[PDB]
Amino acid sequence: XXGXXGGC
Repeated sequence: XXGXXGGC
């Protein structure tokens, strides 16, 4: 997941 493919 990771915030929608890049986020945090």
